[PDB]
Amino acid sequence: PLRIIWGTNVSIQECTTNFRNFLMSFKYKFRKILDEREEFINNTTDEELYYIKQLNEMRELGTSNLNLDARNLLAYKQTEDLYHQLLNYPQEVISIMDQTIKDCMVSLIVDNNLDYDLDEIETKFYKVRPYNVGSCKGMRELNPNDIDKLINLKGLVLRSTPVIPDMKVAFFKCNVCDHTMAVEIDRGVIQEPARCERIDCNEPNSMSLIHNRCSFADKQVIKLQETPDFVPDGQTPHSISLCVYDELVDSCRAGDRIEVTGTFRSIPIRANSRQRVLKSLYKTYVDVVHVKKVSDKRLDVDTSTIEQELMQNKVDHNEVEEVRQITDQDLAKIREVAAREDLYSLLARSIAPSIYELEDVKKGILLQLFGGTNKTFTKGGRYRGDINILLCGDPSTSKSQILQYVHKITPRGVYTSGKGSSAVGLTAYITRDVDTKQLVLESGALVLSDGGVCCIDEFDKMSDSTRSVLHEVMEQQTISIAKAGIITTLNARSSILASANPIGSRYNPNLPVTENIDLPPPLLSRFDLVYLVLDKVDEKNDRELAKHLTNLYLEDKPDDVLPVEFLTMYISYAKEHIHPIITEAAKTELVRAYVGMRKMGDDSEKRITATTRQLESMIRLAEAHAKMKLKNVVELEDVQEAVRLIRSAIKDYATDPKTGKIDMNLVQTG
Amino acid sequence: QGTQADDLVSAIQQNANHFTELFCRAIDNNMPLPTKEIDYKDDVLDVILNQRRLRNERMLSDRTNEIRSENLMDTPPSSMNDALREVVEDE
Amino acid sequence: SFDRPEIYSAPVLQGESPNDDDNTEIIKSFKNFILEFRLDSQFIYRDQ
Amino acid sequence: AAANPLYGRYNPRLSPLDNINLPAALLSRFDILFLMLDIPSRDDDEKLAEHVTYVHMHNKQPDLDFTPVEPSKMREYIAYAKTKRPVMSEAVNDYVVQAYIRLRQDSKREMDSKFSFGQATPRTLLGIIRLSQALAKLRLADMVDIDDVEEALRLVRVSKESLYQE
Ligand SMILES: Nc1ncnc2c1ncn2[C@@H]1O[C@H](COP(=O)(O)OP(=O)(O)OP(O)(O)=S)[C@@H](O)[C@H]1O
Ligand SMILES: [Mg+2]
Ligand SMILES: [Zn+2]
Repeated sequence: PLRIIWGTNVSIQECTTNFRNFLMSFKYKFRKILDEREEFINNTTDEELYYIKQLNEMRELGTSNLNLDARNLLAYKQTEDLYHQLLNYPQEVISIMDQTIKDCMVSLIVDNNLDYDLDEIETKFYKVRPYNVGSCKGMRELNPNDIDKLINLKGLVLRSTPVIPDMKVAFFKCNVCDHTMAVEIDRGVIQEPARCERIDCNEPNSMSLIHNRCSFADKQVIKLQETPDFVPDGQTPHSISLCVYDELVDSCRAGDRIEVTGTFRSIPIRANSRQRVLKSLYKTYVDVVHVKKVSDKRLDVDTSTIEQELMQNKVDHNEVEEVRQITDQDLAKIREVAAREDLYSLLARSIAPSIYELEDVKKGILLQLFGGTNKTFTKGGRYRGDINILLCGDPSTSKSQILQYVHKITPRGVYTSGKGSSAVGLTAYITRDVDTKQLVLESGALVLSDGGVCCIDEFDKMSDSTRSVLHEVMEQQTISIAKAGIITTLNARSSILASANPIGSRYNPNLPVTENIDLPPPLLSRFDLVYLVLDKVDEKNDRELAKHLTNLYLEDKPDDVLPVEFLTMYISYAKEHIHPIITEAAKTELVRAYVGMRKMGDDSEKRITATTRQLESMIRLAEAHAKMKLKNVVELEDVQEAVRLIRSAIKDYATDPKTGKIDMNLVQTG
Repeated sequence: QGTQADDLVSAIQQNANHFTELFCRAIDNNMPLPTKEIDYKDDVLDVILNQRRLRNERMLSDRTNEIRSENLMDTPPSSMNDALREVVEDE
Repeated sequence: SFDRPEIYSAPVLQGESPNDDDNTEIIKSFKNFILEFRLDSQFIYRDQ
Repeated sequence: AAANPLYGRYNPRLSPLDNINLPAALLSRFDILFLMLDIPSRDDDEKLAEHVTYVHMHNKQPDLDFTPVEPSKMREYIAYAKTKRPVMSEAVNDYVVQAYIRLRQDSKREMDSKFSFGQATPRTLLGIIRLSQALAKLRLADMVDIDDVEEALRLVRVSKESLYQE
């Protein structure tokens, strides 16, 4: 009748036939019907065969990995059971899918009579990577009945062990007759031969293992800090050791937010090294199947940071994407929106729709997200276009919400607080591993933020000693550590976005700007933009802010602003594909503005004097503005806008050059 | 009603570890049949226990069939059915 | 103050193919000889 | 939180901001701050003394005109109230907006005077909205009415101004 694998409800023949019909008969319109998106259905995209095209392009590119969405298995009617069989029994069902994929690869070229050879298809091992298997329930909410089941975890990578060779084939040589043979592993156990295999030589205990002749495989253990969507009452985040194998090794670096789907495992751990006595309480881990490193809700990682990592990914054939794929239609929409006359105001307005006004602050945040281009010297130097922003001001000016949005929108930033952070915790430290009992090096907040934006709330509350670490990060984008365990220079190309209050927790116009900010000149010179956000009481300003902030409570679930996905892909495309350069007309304006404010600073500390770092901030802001409009050159208008933004952030138009005071009623406009 | 029943409450209060297994055995003795049919949305433990139960019934049926096919004495149908049940159960 | 952990088994799969030199197959063949032998028309060994 | 002033005692000579050791930001984070001043008055001390002494004598509450709600009963009623998610309509939104505008103008006018209790803040707007929603939850209603907002504003005013003015 019908044959069923023991312990499961999986039939090999039924699963192969159902997956084959799914592969040759799936359309994305079924997925949109499942997701209740009827008016999003289009003609040319959904009506084509999805997975047949995917196997065709896999054959054309020579790849051997198929990314399968399990929600697509839910979309198809015949595989609706198979989805459950994928979740409950990944080990058998994934192998069934791999066999079906190889069969379909053979069929697509014997049926259509292509010129591609069958032998390359036969010698290749095709494997599938299912993802999006369900809701991201926390691992502390899992049960022992969930062992060997596919699960999703969104988390942050803290560290990873070096590449561990685990034995796959063992190589044995005879001592007396030099007879060599190899044995395959069987569920983690290798049967070493007691006697020689030859009929001429049959000496017992004559076979010795050669550790270097035998073949190994890659295995890596990654410590992931889980950030579940739902957190129970009084629960503190923990860390999970998850194992990656073969191609997936060294695909995840420390400090990135990733979506790992994999089967839930549990193994016993030996109580002592000398004994084989195992502990009754099992140790749980995740055997990783597929890793997603891209999200539509946030930006992609900087491509200039992982160039050698990208080439190593090309060599290793891991086929994990660090950046999102850009089609032709959405690139056309990007080119269309780049031609808008109000592109700067539209992009700044679309940053934080829930945050009212703060137009110049949003413009600065947008420019920091874009950033200036990175120039590395052929001689060996390096200039990084990282824009640093300080937000000093009155309480409740929606600056901490700006830090939250930037923390959510960046690929690999870290949110931290003053007086809750230390120098060692910001640079690097040495910890004791729970598995190996070894001293391992783990990264600080600044190292984990490299390639992203490090958000620091309540910057004034930080100690002077802790703030003294930041100087090298702000200036050279490195951290040069010389400690007992670590003596090296680590790249920390993290844009610092800090929030701060005055000394009296409110801006006092009688005291000057420098005393109100209360930062040392070495630290304050390194901030590209210093935003003094003020609370000026008005009729219409308070009325509009109250109406905006009260309209959110009109319904349970809350001009024109761009969606977050399109904004992220536009910023990512501009960062990846635009590297603006400075022209002579921009150079003249830069030099003229810098010399003008150096001359203006001669008047009688109480006032912010001009700095060479302000000229470099001008260059970086102009380059970011030119990168925003998809221009490969920096013109005079970008430099003028950068100078205007620098002047308007500090409220230089309201500030008196002599006394350094700021008048609220006269010059400021709410 | 006047009948004599032992103090089960105090015996449970003093020997709860034994009465856990006693109650589990008593529950397993009279277990109602599942009205719902097993399907692909049930837990893995449920289908494993169902397969174990079906394997138990198939072993009992195969042993009863084999011993009945041997036909040792070639000979009271209720007595022979009872004895066959006990020999299959302890074999 | 716990008891002995117990070890028990139950046949599930077919396993490897049986061999004639195996003790279980020899015992099964001997049982078949005892039960199924006929001298002229009677099963002498089971009646004995 | 529970707290004392600078010197351990409140003095009307200093401004309310002067004798409250609390920075402006963390002052703004508190939705409600209650000044609890021990003003000696002959009429109130009679009632306080008889209440405390009855509690010490009959080991219970003196007022027999109403039965106090048991803590488990209060817990289950608050649990039922927390399930509701009230929303705010246009009229109560306009009332809250005008109240916030008047509060900001009053704080601007009283900032220079000795009667200052701080500066009016958008966090005060959020506190008014939150108190109105809590009062609507206590009515087990999915809507926020005018009188909930009036009660929230009354609580805000009698938190500081009513007792400090006296
Ligand atoms: N202009 C504004 N637009 C939108 N929301 C605002 C605005 N001003 C204040 N808020 C809100 O008011 C509340 C005040 O919290 P925050 O502004 O985040 O605190 P803050 O600005 O960091 O000032 P601190 O924490 O005292 S230094 C938040 O819920 C903000 O969303
Ligand atoms: Mg804050
Ligand atoms: Zn040999």
